Amino acid sequence: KPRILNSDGSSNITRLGLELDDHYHDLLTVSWPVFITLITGLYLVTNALFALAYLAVGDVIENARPGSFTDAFFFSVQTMATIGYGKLIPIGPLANTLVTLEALVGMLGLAVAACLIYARCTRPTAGVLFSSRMVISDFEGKPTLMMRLANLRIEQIIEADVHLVLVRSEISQEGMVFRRFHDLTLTRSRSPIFSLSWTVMHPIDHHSPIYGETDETLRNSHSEFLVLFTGHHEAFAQNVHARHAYSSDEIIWGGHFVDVFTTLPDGRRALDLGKFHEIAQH
Amino acid sequence: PRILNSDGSSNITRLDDHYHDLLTVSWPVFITLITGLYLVTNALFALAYLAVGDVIENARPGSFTDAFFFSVQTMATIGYGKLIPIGPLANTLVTLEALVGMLGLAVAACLIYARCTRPTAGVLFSSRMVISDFEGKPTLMMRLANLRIEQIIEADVHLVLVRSEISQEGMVFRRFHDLTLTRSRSPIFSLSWTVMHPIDHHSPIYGETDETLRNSHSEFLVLFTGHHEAFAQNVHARHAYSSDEIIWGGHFVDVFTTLPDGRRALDLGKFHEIAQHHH
Amino acid sequence: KPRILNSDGSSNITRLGLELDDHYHDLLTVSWPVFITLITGLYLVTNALFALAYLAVGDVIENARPGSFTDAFFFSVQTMATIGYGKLIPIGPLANTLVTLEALVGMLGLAVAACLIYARCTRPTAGVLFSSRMVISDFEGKPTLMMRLANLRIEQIIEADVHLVLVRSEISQEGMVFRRFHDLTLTRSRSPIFSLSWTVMHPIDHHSPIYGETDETLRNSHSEFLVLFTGHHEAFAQNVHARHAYSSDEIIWGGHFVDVFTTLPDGRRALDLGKFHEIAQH
Amino acid sequence: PRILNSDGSSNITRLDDHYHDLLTVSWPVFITLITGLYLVTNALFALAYLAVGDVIENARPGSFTDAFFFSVQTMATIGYGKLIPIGPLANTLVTLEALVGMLGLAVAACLIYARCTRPTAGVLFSSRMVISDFEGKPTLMMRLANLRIEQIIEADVHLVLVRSEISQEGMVFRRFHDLTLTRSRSPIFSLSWTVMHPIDHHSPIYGETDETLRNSHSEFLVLFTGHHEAFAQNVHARHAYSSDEIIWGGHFVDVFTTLPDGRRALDLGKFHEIAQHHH
Ligand SMILES: [K+]
Ligand SMILES: [K+]
Ligand SMILES: [K+]
Repeated sequence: KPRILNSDGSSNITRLGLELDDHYHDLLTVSWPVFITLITGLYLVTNALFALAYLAVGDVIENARPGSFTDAFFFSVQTMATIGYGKLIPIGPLANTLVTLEALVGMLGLAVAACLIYARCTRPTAGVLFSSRMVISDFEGKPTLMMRLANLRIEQIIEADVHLVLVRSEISQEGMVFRRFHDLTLTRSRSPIFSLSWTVMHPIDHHSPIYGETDETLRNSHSEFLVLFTGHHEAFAQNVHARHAYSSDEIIWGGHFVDVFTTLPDGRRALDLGKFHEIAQH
Repeated sequence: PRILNSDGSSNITRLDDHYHDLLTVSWPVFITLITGLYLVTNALFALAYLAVGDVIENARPGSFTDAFFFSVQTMATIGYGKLIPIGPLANTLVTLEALVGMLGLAVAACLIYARCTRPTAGVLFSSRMVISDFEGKPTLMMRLANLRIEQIIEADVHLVLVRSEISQEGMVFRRFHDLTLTRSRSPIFSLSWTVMHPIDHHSPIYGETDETLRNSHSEFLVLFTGHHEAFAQNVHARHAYSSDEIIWGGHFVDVFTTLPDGRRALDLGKFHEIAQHHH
Repeated sequence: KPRILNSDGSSNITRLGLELDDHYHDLLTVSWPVFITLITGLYLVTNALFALAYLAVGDVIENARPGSFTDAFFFSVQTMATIGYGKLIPIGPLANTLVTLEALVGMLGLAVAACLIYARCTRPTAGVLFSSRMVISDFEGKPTLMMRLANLRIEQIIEADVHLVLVRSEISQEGMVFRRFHDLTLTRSRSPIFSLSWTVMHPIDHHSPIYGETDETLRNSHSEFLVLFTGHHEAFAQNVHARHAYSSDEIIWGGHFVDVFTTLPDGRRALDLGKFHEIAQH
Repeated sequence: PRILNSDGSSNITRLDDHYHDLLTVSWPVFITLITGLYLVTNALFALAYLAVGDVIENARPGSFTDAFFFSVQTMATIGYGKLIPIGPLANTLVTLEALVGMLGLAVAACLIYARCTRPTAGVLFSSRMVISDFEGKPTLMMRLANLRIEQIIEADVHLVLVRSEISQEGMVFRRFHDLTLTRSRSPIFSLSWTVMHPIDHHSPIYGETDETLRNSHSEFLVLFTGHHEAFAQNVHARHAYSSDEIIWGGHFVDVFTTLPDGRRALDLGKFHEIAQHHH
């Protein structure tokens, strides 16, 4: 039984034409060492280009060796960074018109760097933990499939949403083995304030694709369970999310999630995450 | 005589707002405005020093050229040292010009940032819709795919039927009918997604045919939204179709093939292709 | 009949204790001339304070008249703005330790200014026009209350929401004249793409507080109709909104909104907003 | 033995993450980290010039003090002129130190901005709830008010009943019941808003009394959200109550009085006051 979705929810599927006009997407998605290099490489090339302009207009930099690329590059660097030490200064109106434009490039050039830097950083992780496996035990009468979610950080999550999806290959009346996504109704699909742990539950009633399906049936149909958390974290005043996927083998039947809440020796209620993935039997 | 273009924009010809206009203009036009505003502010500040003292050291007195380039180095905080202010009159404007170039840069980064953090959704739409039997019932279909490795969270498609009809009150107009999709929200959208509208009793296309849709100038509007993982931002895309854009009895070719190694790939070359009859 | 809500939707109601710890709210809400002044005044006071520190540590500025506040202020200004002309320079380690901290103040001080500037600006107006008055005419059988909304800008609005609310004073079983807000169901409460004009409609059926209420009844009960538009504008990639309120007198019965769409002499369909507030009779 | 505090935080004691930690720490601790990181970077760059050439002009050779203050003026782009680099070794680090202080400022503005654009909602909650007859039926009530002139758009209140109960499976736990308010969303919230929960057949408080709620350790959680006009940002507030926080048969005193001139005012001094019996 092949697995289509990874444990992180990513679809393990290649796409043709790996193969820049999507630059803004590329700039935000490349790694930080590559991003620092791109800004570094762009910075030296941009200073190397302005240097030639000072050399092409003639020796218009005092205290600069005529025709020396370094002094023009290091006057550009001192002009681009607005250091303006004082030894190397421009001469006449033409050099200053090249300096007044270079400073304009320095102002706008920094802002685009600040923009790219800012947008790359404000991507806060949700900081929520998923249960290693799913369990199906009776709850309030019906047999209920359930998985757990823990908030690792102290700050609470507002408007917490959970979306449990069963992805499974079925056959239609036409007669094709296509992949179909089923929404699994939950006892609770919205938690106003998510502080600690949230045990998501799917009652298996008349309205459930899992109804009447044994352990062998889920495995032989390549059944997988896609999970999506969404909320508004208080720590960032920003929206955060998390995804995860289970397979038919990762569900254990008759399992009972061990109580995460314990009682400390002192006499205060506490939360032990060491028993978050623990499961009991009945 | 089409009301909606294929991109979603309305065909109807429309017969200060500074903040909107700033982000509206193109990137070259935006770069020009900063330059002009930067030069004029430096030109005005040059006329300031010249029109109240003429204290710019190591510079031709009365020459605006030396004053503009001192104002530049002062607003651009270069401070070479050759051109230096003299007396309280120049030092007062130096303090003000500095306060100008600092607030002036912050507004520059503010406008630049707001213009680039408006990312495209990167979603491809089918060039046509198919009306065929899915599990017996005839269902109107159109599919979309993701053109980026990153996934879109909480993806919502909205399919709207735009057509011209006559009310009981005797006035003809154009109403927008919300089509009921089998799935209105996909929690994780990473590859391709086929959107289906079952044509049942409570369906505005129910009873219609190839001709009746065209005769009423029926048009179909699609709206996709979702939280893109690449940008940590809500992205959206739009598309529209007409009656002549539907191919009855069509089926979208399966875009999921298999590589020689054994890897499952997304064949987006067969995304717009549609075979008729049964397949 | 007194009016509680203004035409802009603002509640015309004073609140006690006009009467800073809510500074962040104050900084964003004060007017721009006041905001520029606050940053200006903070800038001079901050440069005047650093100047005294250079004077209190002793004459440690070359080419500066000893004990002169201006030269210390204008060295601070040249140090705060990082101009560094060259005549006025610090002397010894103590002056430079005061300069290395002043530059740190200049970096952080600019960012807070840039932050306040940015947050004050990214408040885009929705750019949507409301109909001057409401009309109640028959539509699809039932008598339907309706008002119009026009998109002034070219860019379309995504996920456009309209919330029509009837605010009215009623009496409960206890016997109190309180204000009550009624949600008026609409034929359409959501427009995926808002390009041009949107005619909101409230059918007056069995589920409507306006049902069985004449013109005289709405006026004698101080009835008002609060309207809220909400959407995601394409021009800003940001959420925009608008509010508005009508009164019982602003509704005209039997009115028929004149068609906003016309036909140009050329032969193309066009949209004339000159007849947006026009109303016909039947 | 209270599970939720009056602010909404859970009482349960909990038994790198750099980006979260940066915004988490207090404002004084945040200012310190920049200073330390700024000094150490200048100290490292000073050791750079000294450890490869010693070319800082007009400075005591081998003295770290003169090198730190040159590195500062170079990273802080002051460029007085007395201390100037000499040769390619210093000019190369000057170019790099400049690239550092420029990327270093941009991350500084990035972290500062993210920390202040997290505004408080500015919403006051009632210190207690009342269960009284509104239009006959007994309705649980709690009200909130806006402490700012600016209005909140699309305001949503969420009232949740937290209590400990036993399942049919014989295990005792704590379930969260969503209370059904008469109004879950207020489009425009500018003054005061009274939230009511009618106790009907489908109500978890139905049949309960003053004692049964306390005996089951019942607690009430409230969550307010909305789009504040002052910040153009979504603000939220939270609050919680216990069984002992309810006053049965109580009524909130009307907060809308009248001024001598004739103006209608919002009397927030009588916001928490509640009269019993009938009023
Ligand atoms: K500078
Ligand atoms: K400088
Ligand atoms: K200098």
